[PDB]
Amino acid sequence: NFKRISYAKTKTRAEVRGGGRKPWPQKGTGRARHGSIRSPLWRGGGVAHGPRGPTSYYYMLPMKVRALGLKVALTVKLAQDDLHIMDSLELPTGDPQYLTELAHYRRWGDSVLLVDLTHEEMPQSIVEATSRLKTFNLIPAVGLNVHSMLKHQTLVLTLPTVAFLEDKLLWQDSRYRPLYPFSLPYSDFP
Amino acid sequence: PLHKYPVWLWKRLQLREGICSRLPGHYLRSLEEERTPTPVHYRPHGAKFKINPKNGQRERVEDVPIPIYFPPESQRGLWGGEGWILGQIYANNDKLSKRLKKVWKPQLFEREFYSEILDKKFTVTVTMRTLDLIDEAYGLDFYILKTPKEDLCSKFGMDLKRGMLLRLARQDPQLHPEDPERRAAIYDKYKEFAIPEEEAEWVGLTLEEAIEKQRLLEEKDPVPLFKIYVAELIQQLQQQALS
Amino acid sequence: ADRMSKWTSKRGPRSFRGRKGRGAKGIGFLTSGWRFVQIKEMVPEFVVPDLTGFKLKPYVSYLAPESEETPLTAAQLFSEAVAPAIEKDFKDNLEKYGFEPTQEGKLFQLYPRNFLR
Amino acid sequence: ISRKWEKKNKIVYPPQLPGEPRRPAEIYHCRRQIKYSKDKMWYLAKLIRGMSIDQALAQLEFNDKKGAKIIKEVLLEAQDMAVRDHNVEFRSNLYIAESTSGRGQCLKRIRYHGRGRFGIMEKVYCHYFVKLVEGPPPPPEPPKTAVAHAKEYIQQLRSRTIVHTL
Amino acid sequence: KKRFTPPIYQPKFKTEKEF
Amino acid sequence: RGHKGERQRGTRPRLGFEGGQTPFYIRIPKYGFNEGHSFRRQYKPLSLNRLQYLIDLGRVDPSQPIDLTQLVNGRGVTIQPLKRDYGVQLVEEGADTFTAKVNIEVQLASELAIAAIEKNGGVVTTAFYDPRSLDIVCKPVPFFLRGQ
Amino acid sequence: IGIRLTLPPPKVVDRWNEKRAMFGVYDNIGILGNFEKHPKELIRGPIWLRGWKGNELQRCIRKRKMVGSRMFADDLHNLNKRIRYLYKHFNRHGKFR
Amino acid sequence: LTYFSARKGKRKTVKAVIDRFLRLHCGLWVRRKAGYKKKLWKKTPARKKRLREFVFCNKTQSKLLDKMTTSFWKRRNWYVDDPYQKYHDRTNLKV
RNA sequence: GCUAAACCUAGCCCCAAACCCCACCUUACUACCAGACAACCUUAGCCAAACCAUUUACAUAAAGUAUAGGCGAUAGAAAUUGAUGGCGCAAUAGAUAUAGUACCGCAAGGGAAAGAUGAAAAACCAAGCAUAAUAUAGCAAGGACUAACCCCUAUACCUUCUGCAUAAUGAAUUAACUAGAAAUAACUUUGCAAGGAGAGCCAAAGCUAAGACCCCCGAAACCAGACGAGCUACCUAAGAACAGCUAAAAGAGCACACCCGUCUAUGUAGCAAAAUAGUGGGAAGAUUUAUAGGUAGAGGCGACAAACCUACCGAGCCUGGUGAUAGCUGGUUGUCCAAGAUAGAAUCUUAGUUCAACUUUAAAUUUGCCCACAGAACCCUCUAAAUCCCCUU
RNA sequence: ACUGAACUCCUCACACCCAAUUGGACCAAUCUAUCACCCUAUAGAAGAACUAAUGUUAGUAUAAGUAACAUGAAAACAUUCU
RNA sequence: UCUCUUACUUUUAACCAGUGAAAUUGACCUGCCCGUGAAGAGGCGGGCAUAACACAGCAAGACGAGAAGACCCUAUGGAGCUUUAAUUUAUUAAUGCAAACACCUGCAUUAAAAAUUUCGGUUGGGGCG
Ligand SMILES: Nc1nc2c(ncn2[C@@H]2O[C@H](COP(=O)(O)OP(=O)(O)OP(=O)(O)O)[C@@H](O)[C@H]2O)c(=O)[nH]1
Ligand SMILES: [Mg+2]
Ligand SMILES: [Mg+2]
Ligand SMILES: [Mg+2]
Ligand SMILES: [Mg+2]
Ligand SMILES: [Mg+2]
Ligand SMILES: [Mg+2]
Ligand SMILES: [Mg+2]
Ligand SMILES: [Mg+2]
Ligand SMILES: [Mg+2]
Ligand SMILES: [Mg+2]
Ligand SMILES: [Mg+2]
Ligand SMILES: [Mg+2]
Ligand SMILES: [Mg+2]
Ligand SMILES: [Mg+2]
Ligand SMILES: [Mg+2]
Ligand SMILES: [Mg+2]
Ligand SMILES: [Mg+2]
Ligand SMILES: [Mg+2]
Ligand SMILES: [Mg+2]
Ligand SMILES: [Mg+2]
Ligand SMILES: [Mg+2]
Ligand SMILES: [Mg+2]
Ligand SMILES: [Mg+2]
Ligand SMILES: [Mg+2]
Ligand SMILES: [Mg+2]
Ligand SMILES: [Mg+2]
Ligand SMILES: [Mg+2]
Ligand SMILES: [Mg+2]
Ligand SMILES: [Mg+2]
Ligand SMILES: [Mg+2]
Ligand SMILES: [Mg+2]
Ligand SMILES: [Mg+2]
Ligand SMILES: [Mg+2]
Ligand SMILES: [Mg+2]
Ligand SMILES: [Mg+2]
Ligand SMILES: [Mg+2]
Ligand SMILES: [Mg+2]
Ligand SMILES: [Mg+2]
Ligand SMILES: [Mg+2]
Ligand SMILES: [Mg+2]
Repeated sequence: NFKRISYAKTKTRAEVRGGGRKPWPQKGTGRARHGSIRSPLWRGGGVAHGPRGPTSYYYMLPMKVRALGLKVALTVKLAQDDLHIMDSLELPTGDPQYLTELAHYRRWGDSVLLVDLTHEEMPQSIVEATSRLKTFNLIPAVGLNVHSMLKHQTLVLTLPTVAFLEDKLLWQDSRYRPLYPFSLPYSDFP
Repeated sequence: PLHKYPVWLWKRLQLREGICSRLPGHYLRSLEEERTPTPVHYRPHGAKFKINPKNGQRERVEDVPIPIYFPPESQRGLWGGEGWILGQIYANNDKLSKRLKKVWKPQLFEREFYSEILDKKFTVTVTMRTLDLIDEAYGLDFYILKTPKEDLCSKFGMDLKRGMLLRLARQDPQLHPEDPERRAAIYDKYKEFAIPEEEAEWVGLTLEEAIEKQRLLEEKDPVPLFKIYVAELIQQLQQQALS
Repeated sequence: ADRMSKWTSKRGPRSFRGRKGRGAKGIGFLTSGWRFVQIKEMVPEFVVPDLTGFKLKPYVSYLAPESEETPLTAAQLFSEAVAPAIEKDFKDNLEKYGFEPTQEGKLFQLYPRNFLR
Repeated sequence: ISRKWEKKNKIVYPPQLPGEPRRPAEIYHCRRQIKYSKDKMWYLAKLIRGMSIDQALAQLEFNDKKGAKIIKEVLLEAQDMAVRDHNVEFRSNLYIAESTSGRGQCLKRIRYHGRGRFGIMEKVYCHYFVKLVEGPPPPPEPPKTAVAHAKEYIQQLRSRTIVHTL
Repeated sequence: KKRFTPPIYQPKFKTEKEF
Repeated sequence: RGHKGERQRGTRPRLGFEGGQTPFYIRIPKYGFNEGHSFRRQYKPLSLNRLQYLIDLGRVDPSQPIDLTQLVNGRGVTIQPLKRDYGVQLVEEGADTFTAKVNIEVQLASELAIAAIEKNGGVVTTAFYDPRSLDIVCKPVPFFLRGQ
Repeated sequence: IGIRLTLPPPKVVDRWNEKRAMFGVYDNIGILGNFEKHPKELIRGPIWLRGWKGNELQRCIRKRKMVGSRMFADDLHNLNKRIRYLYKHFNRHGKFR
Repeated sequence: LTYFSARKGKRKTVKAVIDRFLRLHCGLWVRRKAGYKKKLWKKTPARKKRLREFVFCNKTQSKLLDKMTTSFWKRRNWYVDDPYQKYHDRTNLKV
């Protein structure tokens, strides 16, 4: 939701074209009273309570809550036997068929989320293998997220990614309350 | 949708694009600069900070200029930054009474002035403030040359400034002919205001006048392509003969 | 009450109908008594040539070669008309070669054009 | 718009077995967008409903309503097509099983009234439908006699049960 | 005061329609 | 929404309006309860109990001079210069059980707090900080990033 | 009769296109990247409501403040009128007061 | 009051409340009695003593003042020497 | 089985990015003659203040703070800080748009509707009716019954009200459209915890995040800027008409044309948004009338009838502020359960509102109701049903 | 003596009869995320539900086949006549 | 005109043919008497009456259609007009004082013309009291 920006808008009776004059006098015509042909009652009139402008649904959960959610996702995968640790993502070949066959043989799910430490250093073989696949998605460690972890049936991690996630998520525990945004220099925070 | 640029930058963009681009740099900078006019109809604050008596605290104070309306007749005369104050007042000077539209107009006098540089007598509708400014400057020529545009507030004043500056730049012999000593004395007296004739020409020109001047400067009847092709062919034949 | 129909000389009172025309170019002027004086020089004189012996029929034989279109340009005209004389006199005052400094004094001034078609 | 009446003539039945009664021929005809009110056409349709083709034509030839001529033309066309295409042996051996008038597509016009007011006219159009069935017209339902009426009453009496008990 | 409500004419296009 | 009246029409009078009777919040005489509130100096209290707790947990190191920067870094106090806070005031609370020997610099200090600090062998000095310097000292890193 | 007489054309949704497959990636850019980038910086949309939320009146005020000078003439007039109406409604109408 | 300001979209404070009442952080509002400076010559000493006193407000009046003032006025203020410092919190209060 | 039903894409909405031959100012769309004439000048008002008169808004954080303010409604800083499409519409929707066209208005200006085959055309369902009119009696149904009716029971709905079958409002009917927006403070659920929060802010268990409450249509009005004197009021220019008879140079008489509109009848959705027939006043004059021009709304014009100013002038019309405002009327759309009718005070206030009282929800705690003696005033000679208080129960 | 309620008992089951207002449990359809794959589920959203506003647009009724409207006569359809 | 109305012609009318509206309409299977009741019943209670439908008249009722009554009251709703209602003189006209050497400008005072706004409540309906 927080990324959501609904671009739905409707013209209110003030924004609908025309509708300035009174359609007919109050009294004597024998018809209902009206003040403009663009009120919500009229065909082609305004919308009383419609979507208004681009609306943002942005809100931020506490970073502690989000880190705890990542932790809970990892625990759920491990407990349900969907988590698989790897020494490295290097493949013998870049053929997507090899990766699909390996996943099927090892009884992984129809969808696999492979995670590597950093984007730049991801092996060329796995890059080629996962670029051509739809249900096998390769992401950097920084890109791990609960939504993708839940969407993908199995989660494949490397040892460096495991260490990275452990450090990052455990820091939230035992960190002070911030004095200023952590992007700014701190005595011990990289 | 949204315009790429804010509407208030459209004038600057037009300046940057077109013949305004070909306008000389110094004139464009003079147009761009917007130095605030000298206070005339309000008393400026002494300092940037003031100890407000209500709570005895130091608070920043800003000088908000009173809007001044300059009628077109003013551009034909020399009003010392003085104009019509179009505002409102409270009857009997109490805010709980009625509010009324009030126009304060300056007292205009018809006076004759002599310009040493122009050696001409000008009859000009003037204000007592302008007379005081002239006295302070020690002459109409000094007042015109010292006063910037934003304080002079007169197209006629800026035209006088352009004429004086042009004569100073050219050292025109037309100033008191058959009197070189007097002409040199006048030019030496007003020497400090001398500027290059190129800038003096564009001093005090409105945007439309500058556009017209640039158009007249750069208007050239198209050269017949006969001459261009003849020159090109002659050059080519010269190259062939040489080599 | 009709605004979408073209304004013509057929609409309006006698004065309007008489005053408005249909685009025909004027031939003369009006003098006292509404007498029309027609100026002969203002009447377009059709300069019709002698077609006797002319061999160009309106249509062209379909058995004709097709050639690429080469629109004439000022450079091409200069090369084909003036360049030879320029070369000859350079090997051996542009009015001699053909340049005319001013269109004034000519019956057919190129600009501003003062001839029909 | 719907045009099922025209299609009703395109149904083809399977061949009848020799030991089966001969199926009477049925011919569906209609005329669309008649400049006539359906309410007025209904009276003519009811008049000729259930009669033989000849009797219907005879009545229509001497009825003064405008729709009478249109219905007569439709009936004549129906007879011609029944003989030519539907294998009806005799012209006269046809009777009007169905005859109804349907609303057509109407046009709206303005009627000017006395004080700048107006009404919405309707240029009324109507459809006309006929089914012609081969064979003599079915005999009119005879009025129920006193004997049958008393028989019905006695049957009603006999049908009585002891209501609201075991 | 005299009360008069001017008649309102419905648009002509509604009644001018043709097949 | 109710039935007719202003409430159903959604046009009931403003808050504090009493139907035309002189409102309660206007019939009470004005008194200078909050005059100059935005100019009154405020000092966050730092009880000796809090200081001893911080020292015991190691969030404030008593082996080095203790000042506002060290307190803020240890999160022992939260200063809001924009909210007219002028620093930290020592408070006698916890004086009886205070035992740490510390060199602490504060803005205000009670007599009993000073007595406890000095009895435990420490040193206490009251130092003034105008709002700009107070903000800088409380959050030095943002100031250093300002480049001034 | 406001019901269609035929089934609508089948709607096939590719649950594993690139957008859905990589949705949510880098939502934890901050906590997993030393907080160099805030997750709100991943929001692409109108400049005046990137990483910000509010009611209609607040949104209109923000739009006028941030892009009002770049708005078209009639759009800006409509925005001013909408701000006026929303102010009146929120500050003078409602069940609670 | 102004529930949404036209310039910030925030809730505004009725400055009459600020000028007339004092809010104790505990949630109590202190006020001066009306008429404590009026016609003192015709008021008995007991009445003058009653009028010269600082007084609390009803629950409903306190709620009204809380609604009419923003959250800034309900913060914790550590003034240097506040005569009402001790009154900012309740002690031995049951329900 | 007819009217008809449906349909998917024409397009549109919000963002991002990005800056965008000839004729025609005279009567516009008119080939071709002495000009001179040239632009700038505070918005107002509605509305809120429950009237109205000063007044009333037109990145983040500081902060709704300093200040302003019939010090009241409300208004409101700065220093300082640092800054790549769609949980959009899909022909009553979305642009008004198939089009600013048709049409309407003198003009400004207002302003629509709609189309659906296929790869190739060089191939069953709304209302309304008909099938098929009707049988004693009755909110049209229910209990039923062998049986449609007959038997018995049953005073449409909505709104409004003390109370409606009410002979109080609305509704012919079908389809589509058509009306609860949100802060403070609380409650619930997470996270962290004397700290919380992704600077600012709060904090004496708080802080952070989320969830969850605030409608639609309707005036006469006011102000600003345009458009209007082809009707009408008056005027300007230069024109035209007035037979015949009596009288005689006439604001003369009878009387046509012509102008008007006294009285009657008809008409009253009319032939007509002021007419027809008869009757009648004037008809050489202060007459009638064709053409062109002029006076414009804080105004014009007026033989003052508050007349007339493009059919509706106590002050035109159009557009805009404007979704003006309305304590007033009307409406306020799924199912189901539960609690729920309570004194008064103040108020330019009694058609409303705020506070009380009642009511609802959740939470904490312990007494709540009923009520035994004893007890609660003389004035007053007598003087009621009762009440208050009140352990037990 | 009997008749006689929705009172009470009887067999079974029970949240299942007060306007304004208030609390709660469900929920039609739509879109989105995952499911599902002859019509769905768990959630997130919202232009989210119409027997009623002399409501707006469109269709068709009722009034009603009613009120109203029209073409002088004959004839060879030349023409004549009133 | 009427006592006192009659006769006839035309139009209208009714019938046949063509074309073809309007307001109105909750649904109606649409009776009378008495009583009741939201204080005048087709619909309720007690009686009476009662096969079914057309066509032409009539106007006693459907508190009939029509115009959200123009009478009356209310609204802290309007507007027009008058003032000797409150607030003003922005604007003109005068003066006086300055300014400048009559005009113009600024400040006052007085008139003329106007402009903005209001016209309390209770009330045996409103008004008067
Ligand atoms: N949000 C948004 N993105 C747009 C819009 N128009 C184009 N884009 C994006 O522009 C990108 C490039 O568009 P293309 O049409 O593929 O290429 P292009 O023509 O070079 O694009 P432009 O340079 O933007 O014109 C894509 O990511 C589009 O989604 C628009 O209106 N809104
Ligand atoms: Mg509008
Ligand atoms: Mg209106
Ligand atoms: Mg629309
Ligand atoms: Mg007419
Ligand atoms: Mg009809
Ligand atoms: Mg209501
Ligand atoms: Mg009420
Ligand atoms: Mg008001
Ligand atoms: Mg109000
Ligand atoms: Mg700033
Ligand atoms: Mg449309
Ligand atoms: Mg049907
Ligand atoms: Mg009735
Ligand atoms: Mg009724
Ligand atoms: Mg009523
Ligand atoms: Mg009705
Ligand atoms: Mg005229
Ligand atoms: Mg005569
Ligand atoms: Mg006469
Ligand atoms: Mg009079
Ligand atoms: Mg009168
Ligand atoms: Mg008019
Ligand atoms: Mg309203
Ligand atoms: Mg209950
Ligand atoms: Mg009062
Ligand atoms: Mg019983
Ligand atoms: Mg769902
Ligand atoms: Mg809706
Ligand atoms: Mg419906
Ligand atoms: Mg309706
Ligand atoms: Mg009919
Ligand atoms: Mg009839
Ligand atoms: Mg008739
Ligand atoms: Mg007929
Ligand atoms: Mg009765
Ligand atoms: Mg009858
Ligand atoms: Mg009557
Ligand atoms: Mg009636
Ligand atoms: Mg009424
Ligand atoms: Mg009023």
